[PDB]
Amino acid sequence: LPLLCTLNKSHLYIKGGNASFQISFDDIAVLLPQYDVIIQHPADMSWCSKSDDQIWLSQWFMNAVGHDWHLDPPFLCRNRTKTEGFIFQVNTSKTGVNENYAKKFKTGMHHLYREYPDSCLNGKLCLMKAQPTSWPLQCPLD
Amino acid sequence: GDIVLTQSPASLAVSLGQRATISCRASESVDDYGISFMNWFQQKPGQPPKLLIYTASSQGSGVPARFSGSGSGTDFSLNIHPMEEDDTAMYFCQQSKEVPYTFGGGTKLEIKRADAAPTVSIFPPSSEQLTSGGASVVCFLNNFYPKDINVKWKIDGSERQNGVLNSWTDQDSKDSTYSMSSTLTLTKDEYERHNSYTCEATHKTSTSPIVKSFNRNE
Amino acid sequence: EVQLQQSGTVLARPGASVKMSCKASGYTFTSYWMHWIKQRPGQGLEWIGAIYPGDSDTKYNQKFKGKAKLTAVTSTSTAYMELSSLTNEDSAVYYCTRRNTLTGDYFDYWGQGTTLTVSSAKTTPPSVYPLAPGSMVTLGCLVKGYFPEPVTVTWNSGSLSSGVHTFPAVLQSDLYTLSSSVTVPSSTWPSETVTCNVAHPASSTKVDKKIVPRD
Ligand SMILES: *[C@@H]1O[C@H](CO)[C@@H](O[C@@H]2O[C@H](CO)[C@@H](O[C@@H]3O[C@H](CO[C@H]4O[C@H](CO)[C@@H](O)[C@H](O[C@H]5O[C@H](CO)[C@@H](O)[C@H](O)[C@@H]5O)[C@@H]4O)[C@@H](O)[C@H](O[C@H]4O[C@H](CO)[C@@H](O)[C@H](O)[C@@H]4O)[C@@H]3O)[C@H](O)[C@H]2NC(C)=O)[C@H](O)[C@H]1NC(C)=O
Ligand SMILES: *[C@@H]1O[C@H](CO)[C@@H](O)[C@H](O)[C@H]1NC(C)=O
Repeated sequence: LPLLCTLNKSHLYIKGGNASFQISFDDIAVLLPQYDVIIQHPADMSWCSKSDDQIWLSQWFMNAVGHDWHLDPPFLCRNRTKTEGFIFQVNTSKTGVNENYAKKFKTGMHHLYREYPDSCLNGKLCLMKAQPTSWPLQCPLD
Repeated sequence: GDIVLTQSPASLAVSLGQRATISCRASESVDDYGISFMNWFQQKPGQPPKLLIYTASSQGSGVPARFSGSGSGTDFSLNIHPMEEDDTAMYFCQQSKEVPYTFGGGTKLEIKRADAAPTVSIFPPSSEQLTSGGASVVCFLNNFYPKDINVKWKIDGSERQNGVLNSWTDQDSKDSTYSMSSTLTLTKDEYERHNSYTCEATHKTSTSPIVKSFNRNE
Repeated sequence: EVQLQQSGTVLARPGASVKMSCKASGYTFTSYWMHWIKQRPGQGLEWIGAIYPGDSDTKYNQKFKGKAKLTAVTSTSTAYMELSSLTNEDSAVYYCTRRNTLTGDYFDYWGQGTTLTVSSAKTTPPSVYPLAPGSMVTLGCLVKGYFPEPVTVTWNSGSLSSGVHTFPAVLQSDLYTLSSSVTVPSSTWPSETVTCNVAHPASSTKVDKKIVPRD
């Protein structure tokens, strides 16, 4: 069962086994479809990491927010052969063809992190990034 | 709370064909998402900053391969090799990790050339200016290198600091030298109480100052 | 092709307000934050704030809250910055710049800059004074007591261009002063004429001053 933690109502963390991520939302396109790995099914994620725990935690998170792997848009991760390190990126922009998915993602996030305010506003480019982090000392362990 | 960027050196002179290296240190890490949020700009006089390098090492649009960015965390460098004439400019680093966005103080890159002594010329107030009630004494110190120079005014042997205004040109496009103008402005009344006016230039090309003078009598 | 075209030089009195503009073309104006940057004469760069024209969202540097107000007109792809309660500290070049977020956060395109000059001075033409000496000979021209910038200086209507140094203006008694030197062979002056030509467009003035020997 993964642990979820919100610090200062703005910084989001998740931990499961030997993996922990910080989750953030802003307009920086770290990954692009022409350079990085496209993820449509959980098994595509073997190219995202050499760590099975990182892969499992990523899949758990996406399932928990209500990502439908079959129907919903694909997301991106950095190829494990690159030196920059593990990261996945989801387009949660509340705009155009993405609006339905973005609204669902927002609902999922509100269920997982009650006290996080929605930074993905109407029309704005908003890309969720999940990256490795040390588990903060101010977060709990159970 | 604001991220402070410290560039070094403040200025440097590099020979054509050789390497220029400029450093930028940030007060805290600018890394996130496996990349580094540090950019470099080039600015020439009268022009806006031009993006050279973004995200520490990515090449700006149209930017020649001789410009190279490196680094991560808090320590970044811009290398220019080989130095060309058109690379003389101010260079700024800038962090884009946190708002407020902040910039380094700038590094001025110049062309290195052989030392050259200033040509010094002194001019009394024009009769036209005197007739209007004012008096400016002008000293030009032209075509010298390097840029570091001390100009001293003496009136009848006594050093004068008040009323002096100085202006400097940037490095000359043809010969890579600097020039300077120094103007001593005083009342016509004060000007007419003295005889000897001297402009003295101390520059590394000579152990003794270059002295130009006139006497209001002669 | 991305272009940011800023409005022209503006002169304002202390205590007044001024609004300057930045017209964008060659990209989707509503898809990017437009940022504003201040550069004081001979100084570095300071971030003011930004606007997102797509929804009117704004961000400010704490240092400029109450000083700067950012707006946009999406129908004309124009961003505006209003500066109020003007002081001498506001005299500067101001830039608008587009922020891009593709694999970074960077200011990729910049406007040409707008100069703001805060002063109580009135438009004043220069006095132009000849500088003649008391193998090569150096002559000069002292251009004193004008406002606003700029003046242009040439020698013999531009036909004397090498060996010329025209210096940046300095403030003196709330007006500008600059000098220009020209160095010619002694065999050419006083036998051939040397004249400095000074233009001050703001006061509709041109002055030619022939340099003659002193007596
Ligand atoms: C994250 O997610 C966001 C949100 O989806 C992405 O932002 C959008 O990216 C897409 C690119 O894939 C952009 O789509 C293009 O839009 C332009 C402009 O179209 C607009 O204006 C038209 C009027 O002239 C109008 O027809 C359009 O309206 C249609 O779409 C809306 C729903 O969005 C719908 O309600 C309408 O009924 C219309 O169907 C719209 O208002 C358009 O020219 C492009 O279409 C051409 O090119 C495509 C090629 O892909 C081609 O297939 C088409 O046939 C056509 O020739 C294209 O659709 C969109 O503009 C972006 N939106 C914003 C606000 O930026 C973002 O890219 C994602 N980022 C990442 C990193 O994942
Ligand atoms: C990851 O990188 C290697 C090349 O270094 C490539 O062979 C592999 O197919 C990449 N993975 C994906 C899913 O594109």
